[PDB]
Amino acid sequence: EEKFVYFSPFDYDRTFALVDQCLERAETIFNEIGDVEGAIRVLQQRKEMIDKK
Amino acid sequence: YSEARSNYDGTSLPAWPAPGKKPTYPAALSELRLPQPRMRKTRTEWMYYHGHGGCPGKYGPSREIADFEYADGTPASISGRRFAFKHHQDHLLVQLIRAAATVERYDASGLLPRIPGTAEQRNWDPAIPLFLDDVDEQGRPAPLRDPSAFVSDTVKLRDDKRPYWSRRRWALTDKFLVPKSPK
Amino acid sequence: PKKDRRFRVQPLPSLHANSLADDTPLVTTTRTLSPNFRAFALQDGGVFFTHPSHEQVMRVGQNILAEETKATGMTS
Amino acid sequence: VTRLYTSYYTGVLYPNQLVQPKQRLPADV
Amino acid sequence: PFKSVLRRHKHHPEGLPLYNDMSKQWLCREGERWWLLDARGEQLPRVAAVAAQYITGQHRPDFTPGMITGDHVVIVNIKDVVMVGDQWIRVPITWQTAYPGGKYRIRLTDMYERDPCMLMWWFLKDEVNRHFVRKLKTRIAPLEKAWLYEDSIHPHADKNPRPLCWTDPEVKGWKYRDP
Amino acid sequence: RPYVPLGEVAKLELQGDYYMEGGMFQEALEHYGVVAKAYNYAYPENHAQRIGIRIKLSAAFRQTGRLESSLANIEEVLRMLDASTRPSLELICEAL
Amino acid sequence: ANGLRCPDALITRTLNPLLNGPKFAVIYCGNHQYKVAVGDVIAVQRLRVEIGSHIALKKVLMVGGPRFTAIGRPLLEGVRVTAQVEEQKRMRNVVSLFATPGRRHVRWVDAPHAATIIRICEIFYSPNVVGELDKYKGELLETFTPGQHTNPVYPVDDGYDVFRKKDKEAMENATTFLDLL
Amino acid sequence: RYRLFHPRREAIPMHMCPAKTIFPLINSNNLLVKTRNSWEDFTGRKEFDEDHPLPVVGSRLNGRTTQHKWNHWDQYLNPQITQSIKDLTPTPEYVGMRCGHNMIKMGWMKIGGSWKYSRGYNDRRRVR
Amino acid sequence: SRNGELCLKKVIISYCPSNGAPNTRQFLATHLPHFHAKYPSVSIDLRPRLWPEMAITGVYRDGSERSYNTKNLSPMGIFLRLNNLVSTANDYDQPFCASHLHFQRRSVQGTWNPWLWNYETERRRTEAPQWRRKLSEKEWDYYVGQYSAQMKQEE
Amino acid sequence: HYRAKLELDRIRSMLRGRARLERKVGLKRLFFLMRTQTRYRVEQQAHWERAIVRKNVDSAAREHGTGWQHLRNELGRQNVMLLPRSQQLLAQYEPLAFRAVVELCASRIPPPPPPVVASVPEESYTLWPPASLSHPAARVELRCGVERVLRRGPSGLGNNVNELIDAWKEFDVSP
Amino acid sequence: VNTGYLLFGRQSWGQGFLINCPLRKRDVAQKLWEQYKVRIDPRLIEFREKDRRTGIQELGHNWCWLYLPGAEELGINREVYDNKRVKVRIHVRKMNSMFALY
Amino acid sequence: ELLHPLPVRARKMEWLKRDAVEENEEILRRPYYTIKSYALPPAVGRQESIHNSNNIRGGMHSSHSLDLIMRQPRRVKTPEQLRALRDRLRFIGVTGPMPQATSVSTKSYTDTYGSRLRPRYPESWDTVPPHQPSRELL
Amino acid sequence: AAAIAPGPYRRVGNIFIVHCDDHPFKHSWEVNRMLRELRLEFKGQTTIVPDIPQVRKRIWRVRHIVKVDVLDLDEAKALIGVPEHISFTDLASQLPPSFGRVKAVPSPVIRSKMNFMKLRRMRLRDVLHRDALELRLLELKRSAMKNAEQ
Ligand SMILES: [Mg+2]
Repeated sequence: EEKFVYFSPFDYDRTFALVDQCLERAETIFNEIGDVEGAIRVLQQRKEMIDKK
Repeated sequence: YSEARSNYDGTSLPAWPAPGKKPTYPAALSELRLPQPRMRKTRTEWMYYHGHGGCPGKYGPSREIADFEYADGTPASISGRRFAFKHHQDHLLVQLIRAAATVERYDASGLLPRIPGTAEQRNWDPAIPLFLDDVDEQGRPAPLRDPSAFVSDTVKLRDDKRPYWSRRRWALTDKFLVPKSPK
Repeated sequence: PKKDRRFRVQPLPSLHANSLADDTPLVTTTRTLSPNFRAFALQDGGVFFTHPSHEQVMRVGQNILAEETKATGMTS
Repeated sequence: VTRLYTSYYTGVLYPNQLVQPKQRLPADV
Repeated sequence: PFKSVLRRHKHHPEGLPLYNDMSKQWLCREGERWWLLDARGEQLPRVAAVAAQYITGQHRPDFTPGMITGDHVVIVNIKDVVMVGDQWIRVPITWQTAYPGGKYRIRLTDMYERDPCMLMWWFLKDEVNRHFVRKLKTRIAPLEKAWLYEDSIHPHADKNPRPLCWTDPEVKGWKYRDP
Repeated sequence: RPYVPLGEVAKLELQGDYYMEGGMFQEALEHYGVVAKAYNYAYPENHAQRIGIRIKLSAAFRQTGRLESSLANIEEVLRMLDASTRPSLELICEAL
Repeated sequence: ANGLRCPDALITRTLNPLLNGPKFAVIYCGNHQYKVAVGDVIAVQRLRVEIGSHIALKKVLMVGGPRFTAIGRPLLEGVRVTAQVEEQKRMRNVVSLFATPGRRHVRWVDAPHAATIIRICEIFYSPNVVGELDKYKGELLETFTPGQHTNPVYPVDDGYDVFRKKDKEAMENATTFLDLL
Repeated sequence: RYRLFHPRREAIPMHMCPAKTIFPLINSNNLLVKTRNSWEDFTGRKEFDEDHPLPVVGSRLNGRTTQHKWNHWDQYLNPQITQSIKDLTPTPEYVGMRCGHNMIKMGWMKIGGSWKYSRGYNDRRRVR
Repeated sequence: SRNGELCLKKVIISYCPSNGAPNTRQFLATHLPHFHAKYPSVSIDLRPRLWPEMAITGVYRDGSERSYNTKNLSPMGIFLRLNNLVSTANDYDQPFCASHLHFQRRSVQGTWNPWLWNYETERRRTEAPQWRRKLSEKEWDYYVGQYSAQMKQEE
Repeated sequence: HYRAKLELDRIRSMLRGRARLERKVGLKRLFFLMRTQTRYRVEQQAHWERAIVRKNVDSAAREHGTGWQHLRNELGRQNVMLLPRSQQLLAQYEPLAFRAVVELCASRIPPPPPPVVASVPEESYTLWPPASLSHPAARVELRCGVERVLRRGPSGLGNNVNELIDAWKEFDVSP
Repeated sequence: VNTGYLLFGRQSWGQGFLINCPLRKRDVAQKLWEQYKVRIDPRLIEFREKDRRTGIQELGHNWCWLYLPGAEELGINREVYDNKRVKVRIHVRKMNSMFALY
Repeated sequence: ELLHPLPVRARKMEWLKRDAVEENEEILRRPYYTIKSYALPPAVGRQESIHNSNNIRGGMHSSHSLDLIMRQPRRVKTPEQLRALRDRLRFIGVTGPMPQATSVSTKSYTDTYGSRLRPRYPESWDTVPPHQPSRELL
Repeated sequence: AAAIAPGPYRRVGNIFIVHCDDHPFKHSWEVNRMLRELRLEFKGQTTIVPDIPQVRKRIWRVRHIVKVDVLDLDEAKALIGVPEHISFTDLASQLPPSFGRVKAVPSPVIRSKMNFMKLRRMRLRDVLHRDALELRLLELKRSAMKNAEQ
């Protein structure tokens, strides 16, 4: 397990976690109001964030 | 400024009595079931008493309290050892809670026996009673209508000697015996 | 294995078993300057001792010396 | 042998334990 | 080398120094005080112990092993010193001369015949050597701070020896255990 | 800086968000109240831990039904992030 | 220093001048206890502190002046010991050398001992005293008077013991002054 | 005395840590559990303030570290930095030359080590 | 850092701008401005040269030089040896021992001298029933009572 | 085999003639010396030095008519926790304080009570709610916390507890 | 009880052949129950004169006496060696810390 | 070989080992459980009577405050009060649903701030939070 | 009142605090196996174990090493501030399994792969998070393109 050591990004930078659930909340609100383009924009930004990490 | 705590809350007993009354003192006797040795408490026992381990450097106030503040009151930081110590200190609690949980679901499931000790302890020790139900323990029932009377424990401290100060009792007390070392 | 050469503490008078009873400390110090050390009780549970200073104690020593040597005079 | 960690055990020194600085907003902005 | 090969010797006419009069780095006489030990009735070995510790400098709180600072003990009345039971008659003093015939086994009584003072000197030697053997200057230097006078007449009135008030805590008589 | 026993109030603060995380908000609110008075006194203008704890305090007000109080507090947090030299990139994110 | 405090006034005015002048403290730091003066410099085991910082020390075992001594049972409250971090450095190498006679393996282990070197600035003390404390009989003495000895002390000569060793007669009859007056 | 009589209740004093440590609010009614549940999961020291930064002083996991040689991932991303032949290191599974002795029945021994157990090794080396 | 003043004055950093061994150039790039902004008082002099000395060097305010070998050492390590340069006044190396914990010895009350506790003698808690004393009448009666008692039982 | 020739080659100056002149002889001397002192330091001097410390504290007690044998016990009893090294420092550099310790021991002054088991408040057992409020146990423990905040030194927070609890109402905008 | 011979083993330090934890009447009666399944009141046991003062305490062959109280009701005579007594035979063997107790 | 006798205090300590062992086995012969009522104090009947007569006369022991907790009446005196307290108790970190039919718009910490985000704790010596929340999910 | 207490009656067990006073390398491997089951390694270690019969079967065999103390569960509830209406079963149900040295696994290799799997579940947690996001984004784009074309 010394070769497989993994550290989750939701720990070592809290900024990423913050912006992540930030966008999750945003996306939920977009689902409730009925904005499709907005929701797609938000999930795209979130995906790009996570694989940037 | 400075910190003195014996407790997590910081509380204590009322360390000083009312003026003009008698103080309560700790028992100085080492805590032992047998009354006869009567032995004063060791320094180590006094440290066990006062809420340390045996040593000044464990479990007391001398660990839990930060070595230093800053001037403005900004406290210290968490050492690897501090965090490890907190883990140990919670390891004791987890241990205790799990043990208690096991006891509780054991007497929920009803596996706690009404007979004290295991079978190995039962056939080692003639203290634990025989738990026989419908018979008397010793043969058949005793009639309903003092061992020491015939048992002699009298320790003879000084061995009685042979009367050389009397001529007749010297030869009348003669022991006819030949010393033999084992071959 | 070698003989132990570390320094040994002197033997100390044996207790009469009175010490075993609680409220009786087994340190017996009742000495000349004893009454001057005044004990006060802090709120902490710690104590507070009031004592004469260094030069006061030594001045007392000097007075006792002079007072023992007033008779026969002072030797070198 | 296997450790039970029954007694007190100090942690290991390991690179995840580095003191990681906080990101700062730039000066001009 | 540091310590020289040409060394002060007993046959060498320069003679052997007295550490009381010597001035050396590890010898401090400034803060010493004089004691008076009356040996009437007290056991020889015990007196030897107490004297050894005043002499050595161990009775001080600031005592340091390499720094020899003693108090002068005037041990008075060696003649009245009490050795318990048969011991005067039974306790050996053994030394080995290097030559054919290496045994002198000599009773306390004989040493007491020759000099009473030598008995106290002997047990002082023992109680000092119990903590210091491996260096000669640490063995020999303390012993000269004993003044052994076998009765109540001593030259030392001028030092005003303070009576050393001591009671032996040990209840039982001394016991000779030497392998 | 003026002496405040920050160790004690910090302990108080983490007890605070244990209360908040534990699903009881009113009590986290009073806790943060105490500690925020402490930081308000101990630190200079627009310091990081000051605005930090009133971020937490806005969060506490918001959960208990004092919404407008939360709004006011968080806007004050914003205008304090405004006047800071170089604020933490984490704090501005958490704030907004 | 904020002065000593007690519900009794006489004891406060008595012990107020008692606390003035240089104070030494006994400090527990990293399992090492230190005698601490105002201008003293200590080397404590490594503290994680920026250089030139300003520090208060929490664990304080004992505090005393030329006049008073406050003995902490295990610790004291109210003590302000303010020091200043001066250096952080590794001190003179202790070289340990491990070699087994049977094996050809030699291990050279250097131990520079890391340390934080501390200069001290203030020692202030402000106790809260409850009352006068009788030490021969255990009690809190209710009324306090300075002039009378709390526990008076008596000489040992009965005449009963012939073999009691006589220390000089001026040592045995010596009465000691009243300090608090 | 080394035989001590006292309840072993004090070998583990609980005075210092109540359940308020592991259960943050237990005097209330919710049983939240905050346990720091290993010695491994320590994230690190971090500052209480901006005002009092944590000092920079190194350990042997810090102070003794060599310069970075380009591995195979860094030369895959950015071929710009493959500048010379030393960057051309082979498959990482290659450790180096055989640096020691495979001594039968005792481990891999060291060159310039204890040869006491080499009898079998020496005899095997020269060759129902 | 004594009385609000850093004891370090110069840091000598020599390096080769074109040749090889990038670590020092890394250090100049990413870790140096973080050091200079934190400790502004320390004059850092850079020495570009063809065959560079690969050691870092501090110069202190008593005229003391202190140096650390940086050859193929990571810039993290170099940064750390630098911060090790600042944190020392370079005055001494005392061992860490019990006698070296306190740099100078001081007594607030005073030092023990043989004569301060010398003139004290042992004392008694409660005052003595002196052997030679004039017996009161109750005392006469009690003691004569005792003597007559033991004489009576003996006879 | 590593014998550490290249470090110890620099030390020879501390050896006398035959060893400082010829290399191998000197290296054997230094290897021997350092291994010896290492061994000794780890297992023995620890005992020698604490023996010295015990001796000093004991004699310092002897001046006061008692000894180490009682003093140890009653520094244990009254929960003072002075290490013997510190007792030596007090005996040598502050005789009056050491004396004060000795007469704290010899007095009958009750030693401090054993540390208290942390106890449940009564208000934990009050059901909440009974039938925008705080659990009473929570506000009581809040009280207990604020008091210990006000307990450490003087501060600009004041000494009055109540309004310091109620301090959350000053950050509250009244609707 | 007399036919049976109760094996006993313990730890011995020092020079002559002594047990550093001497026997008493509560653990003689214990061995009886442990290997002979004989249940008696331990106060019926009496030691030898030499062993009353120190306990049993010596290595090797020791004997002790058990008082069997009631029989003249049963007319027990000449079919036993004596009507009130059994020689309880103990053998104490020294064993190391591995195999011994106490 | 072993030549000189064992000193007296050594075998004294060995005797102390013996009755330490015995002290253990007495504990082992105590029952597995104890039948207690609801309203009485937890220490009513107790095995320590002779232990209290022998060691406990006037001296204050280390277990004092705890014993003071024992020698007062139980604070939950009836089963109805027990279940009336116990039903009120809530479990925060529990797995699965939690009843909310009462008021919907009171949000817990999790459905506000998510499962991956803990609040920033002030981190210092005497306040030490759990580090690395992602570890504990086994 | 010279009468039996009115019941409902509760049954409260015990808890053994076990302390190791002797070196285990002095003793046989069976005694050592028993000490291992009591979770004691060295001299000076202290452990808390249940009062169930098996444990007594273990403590009986090592009693010349171990010294024991007993706490019934009311006393254990007292030793730690624990409200009495709260049992230990719920308290055990709250605390995480992920606690250090969680299981007794039979050999060190298995231990190693237990920790390894602990890390693997972390990686799969984050990967499944991201992949779930990709899934939902894919569905939003699908519904968007379908609603846009139609
Ligand atoms: Mg050591």
